[PDB]
Amino acid sequence: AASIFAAVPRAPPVAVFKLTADFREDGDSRKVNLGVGAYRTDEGQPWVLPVVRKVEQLIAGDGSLNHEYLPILGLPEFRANASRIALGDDSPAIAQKRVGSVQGLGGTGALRIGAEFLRRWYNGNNNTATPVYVSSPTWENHNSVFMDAGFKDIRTYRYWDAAKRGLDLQGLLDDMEKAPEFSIFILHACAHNPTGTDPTPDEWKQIAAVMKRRCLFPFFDSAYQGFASGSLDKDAWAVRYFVSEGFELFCAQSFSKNFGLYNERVGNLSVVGKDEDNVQRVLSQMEKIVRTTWSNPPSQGARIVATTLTSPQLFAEWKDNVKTMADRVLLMRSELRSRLESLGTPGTWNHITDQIGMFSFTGLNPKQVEYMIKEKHIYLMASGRINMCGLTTKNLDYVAKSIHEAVTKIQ
Amino acid sequence: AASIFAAVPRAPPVAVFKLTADFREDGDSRKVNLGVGAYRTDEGQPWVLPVVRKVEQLIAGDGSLNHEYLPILGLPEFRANASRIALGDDSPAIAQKRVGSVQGLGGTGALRIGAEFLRRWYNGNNNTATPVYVSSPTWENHNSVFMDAGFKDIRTYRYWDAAKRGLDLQGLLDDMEKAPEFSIFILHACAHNPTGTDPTPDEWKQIAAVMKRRCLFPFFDSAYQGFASGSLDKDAWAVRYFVSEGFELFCAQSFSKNFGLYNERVGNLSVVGKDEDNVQRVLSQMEKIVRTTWSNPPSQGARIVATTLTSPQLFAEWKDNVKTMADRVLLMRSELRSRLESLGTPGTWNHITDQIGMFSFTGLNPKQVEYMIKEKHIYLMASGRINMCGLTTKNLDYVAKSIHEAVTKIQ
Ligand SMILES: *Cc1c(COP(=O)(O)O)cnc(C)c1O
Ligand SMILES: *Cc1c(COP(=O)(O)O)cnc(C)c1O
Repeated sequence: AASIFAAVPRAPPVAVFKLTADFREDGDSRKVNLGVGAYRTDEGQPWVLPVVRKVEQLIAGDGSLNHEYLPILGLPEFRANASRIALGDDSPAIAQKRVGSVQGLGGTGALRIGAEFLRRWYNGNNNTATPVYVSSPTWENHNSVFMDAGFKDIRTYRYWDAAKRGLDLQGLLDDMEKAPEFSIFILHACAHNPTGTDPTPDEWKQIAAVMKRRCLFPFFDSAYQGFASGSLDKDAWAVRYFVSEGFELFCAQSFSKNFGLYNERVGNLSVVGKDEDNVQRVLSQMEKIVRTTWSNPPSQGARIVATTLTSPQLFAEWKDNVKTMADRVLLMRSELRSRLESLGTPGTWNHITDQIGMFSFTGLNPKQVEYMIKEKHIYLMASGRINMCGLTTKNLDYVAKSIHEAVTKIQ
Repeated sequence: AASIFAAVPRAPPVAVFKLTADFREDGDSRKVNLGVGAYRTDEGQPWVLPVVRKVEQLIAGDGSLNHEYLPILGLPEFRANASRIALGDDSPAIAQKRVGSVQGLGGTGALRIGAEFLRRWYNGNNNTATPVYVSSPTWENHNSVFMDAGFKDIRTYRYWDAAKRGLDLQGLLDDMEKAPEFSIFILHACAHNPTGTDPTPDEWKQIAAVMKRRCLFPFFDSAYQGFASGSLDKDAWAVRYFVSEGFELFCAQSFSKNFGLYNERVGNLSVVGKDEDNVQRVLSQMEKIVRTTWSNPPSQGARIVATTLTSPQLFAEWKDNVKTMADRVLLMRSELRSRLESLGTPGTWNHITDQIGMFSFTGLNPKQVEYMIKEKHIYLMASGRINMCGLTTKNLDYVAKSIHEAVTKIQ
């Protein structure tokens, strides 16, 4: 008769990916992709890390590997090593056998499993009322992941100060001071998406004081370790500080960007609990959650990461590759800002060099963004967020001039 | 003090996987792993298919490949081809452009995405009361996946007849007759897990007639296409019959077993709708579901499959590899019937031979199973379910004997 799907509404496509598709089909020779948060070389091309290519060849020559199911929680070598990189080899948590790790389908999969676990066993039993706090603004998928896992009350914490083009520390702390005890806070470890604005170590200490006092739960999202500053240790400062202060916490780690393994979906969920027994019990429940979601994780991506992290020579080469990407972005920040300034572009552009990681929050309004896209063929998010990795020595002038036109002629 | 996880109970581990862990840990030299549904050669080792081996080399040498994110719904070439394999090249549904595909994390991931979709948009909006029927017995994860998706009413339809050692057609039909309109039925496409007993085509026509009249929803679970008989076309008959009968349905395909790609998590969810518009709207919603689960799927496994399916030469080789596996199972069944029979062991064993796929529902009760596990050192499911691929020309009698004992001694 009528289709059983007759009343199913058409949902719009996920914005960031649609932006990419639009860009790919555009035939204008001046096109620039500043949308999705992916790394690009100075030639504007994707970059498979040299260390990755190397491990890929190793893997392919190893006739000893098979394709049998991995354990539900994931590849052991991968899990242990991933958590070690996030927390540091000398972590008190590792020494005390207080850390558990669950392999996830990229950083998103790790966040999802963590959300699912909390909804069922944290702050009660099947308590969907625990508030979940996200930054204002934050990566779109945070809200969605938490709502799909079952949470009903998602709130925001002050973060970006548009007027000042910086961190609204006072409002952030105020929102935390008034958050009900046990509330869940989604925190970006470093390289905030989409602002690029991070708290300084001194500000992080203020944040942790409130959270400890009010028993707020720190759920870190770490998708850019290394990418931010070129240093794995500096980039993990916040996470390690919380661990050292004695918090129990979760850390969703992605290897999509730091390893350039986007399409292999490699992530890890680190669980830091009070003791060994508690983490083991958490893990046992997470195994049940994974079982009904993806059953067990894929191996290719995890094996590349595990091989790299366990070999001293490969590990050193990976660190170099990561620093190459971070340095490139630094260069682009400096270069764009300079151009904008010399062009006499209205406003202040120091946020361009103050910001960290892949993104910069430009301040462009929606009509100004439309202009960039429709007229200049420069693809960026509606929020005015730009991916600095899309910038090259060859397209810098064009982009800086386009921004100048947008601020001046669209106003 | 007092961890936030203090009261989180220790969950029992996933049975099948636990069984493999124990096995590996066991020291007895008579060790037989008759648990997990994974193929093994006559030498009792995992088998990476030759075609997979070839494609893996092909991939590794292709320098044009990159690791940029795949579209949310999956690798286009994989999507198209996978559905083609399930429905047939000449499928009118494919010709009418009324088939949609979503790449999933193994067959489990495909089932999960389908379940999440149904719960939100089928038979009303967010109608968690729609009954979901699973066979008696079935693959344990069926219940778990649907419950996790939000469904509260999971029922069973009669299936196995312990007395006749076959399909209880009358009970099954009766269960369908009494099922409320619009109920969801989880159907095994072929090689029923765990009984190995499938309806014949005429029995399938009878099942379909009742489903059609009562508007029952067919949710096919296709994890063994090519294993029930060694022929991909034979094994897909029932799904294709339903399509030809005009049904709207879902088919969750797994490539874990037929490609031996267990650890690369390659699956596909095929959606068959009344027309293109309907399938397009369904897919738009599936995109949002995938976004919050794994974001986008991994590439390795899907690339292997797509490459295989798109090359006539590789495709023919794959078909040969699949037949090798099927034939080897037929041999073991043939044989078993022999040792048991010829060796004066009581009962009717034409079920071992009438049973199709990896599993045989033996008959061993819990204690015989325990007998078999603790003294003998033959690991198998608690149900009496044996994995034929565990048998070999050199472990044979030691296993038949064992069963002879359990049916003699310990019963
Ligand atoms: C990229 C990103 C993720 C998701 O990473 P995947 O590995 O692609 O799932 C999560 N959080 C933030 C802040 C990200 O930038
Ligand atoms: C193996 C299997 C699945 C799921 O397979 P994966 O690809 O491992 O997720 C689903 N259903 C049945 C009946 C199976 O045997």
